[PDB]
Amino acid sequence: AEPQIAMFCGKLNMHMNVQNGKWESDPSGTKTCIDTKEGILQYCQEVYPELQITNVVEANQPVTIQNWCKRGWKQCPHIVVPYRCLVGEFVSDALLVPDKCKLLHQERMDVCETHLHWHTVAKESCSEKSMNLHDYGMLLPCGIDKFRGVEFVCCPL
Amino acid sequence: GSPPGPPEDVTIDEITDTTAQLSWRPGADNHSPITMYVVQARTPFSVGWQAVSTVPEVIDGKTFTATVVGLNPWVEYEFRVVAANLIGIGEPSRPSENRRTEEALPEVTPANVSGGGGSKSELVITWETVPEELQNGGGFGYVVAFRPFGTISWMQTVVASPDASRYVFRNESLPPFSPYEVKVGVYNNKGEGSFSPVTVVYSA
Repeated sequence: AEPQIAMFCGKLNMHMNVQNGKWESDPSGTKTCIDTKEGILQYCQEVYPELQITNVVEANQPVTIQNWCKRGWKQCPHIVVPYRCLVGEFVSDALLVPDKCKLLHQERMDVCETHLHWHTVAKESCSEKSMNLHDYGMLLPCGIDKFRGVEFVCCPL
Repeated sequence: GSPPGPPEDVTIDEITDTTAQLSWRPGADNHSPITMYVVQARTPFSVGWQAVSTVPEVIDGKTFTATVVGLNPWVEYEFRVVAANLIGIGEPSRPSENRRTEEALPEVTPANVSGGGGSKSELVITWETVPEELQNGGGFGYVVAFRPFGTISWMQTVVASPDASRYVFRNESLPPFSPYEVKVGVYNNKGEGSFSPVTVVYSA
């Protein structure tokens, strides 16, 4: 469905086949987990050669992937947080706002922060309102997997 | 006798989001008593100089300060003062210093919210950008909301650029040429504005 890569150190990297919706192993059969966000961007671009990959961001929920392989597609379950391979000009995510829930957002031109930082901001913001955080997404990229803001949905308990 | 000379030393004493306190001093009346002062304003968006409303509504020739009202928030203003006597309206003063009104909540929602077309399984939403003089503050942006026609929950996204006029929702499971309720709202650094009226837009 959506372009994304998933890693578990010791195994070959996985990526989402957008045509059939299945997770597939590294095409070269050699690439394992990557240490920098810049390297993840390069791997996204390698495994999606037809797509204009411009950034990466952690997915918001983990996925259970079976059939992880070792080097050479040998010895082919792990619950991992994948990285979304973002395409072209940055497009903010559309968030579900159910009845009685509220869309909140925060943009700070002097702050360049991580996905984890903005998740914490959104979670604490909903909690301080006696509400629960549901969907959230990043705003305003300032680097590779770095952002200046967050959009998020708070819902009643 | 002749119309009055230019008033002098026009100053913006204080400025808010919609008002400004102005002060000035009299120029020559040219042998006919000054009976009225009028205030004009100029912005980057006006067609030259334009009259503005004041408190008091009519400034007599014995008054040298007044409050200008009905100003546009977050807009660069200059003001000038013109005297009049029985012979006629006089020459305008030199303009005041340039000062921007304070920020305020945005009040205008985007015009001509619409959409349609696009590539396979795309929902295209468009609107007319809100011009700078109606954004009412820095940090202006849009909130785009859409839902399948007849449902309750809204899909919403923050479009943080004030120059944006278009949002495309790409999803492979989105059905073809299906009706969506769509509305577009506004916000700025002072806080949230309102949503436009709802309109119906079809996917590709």
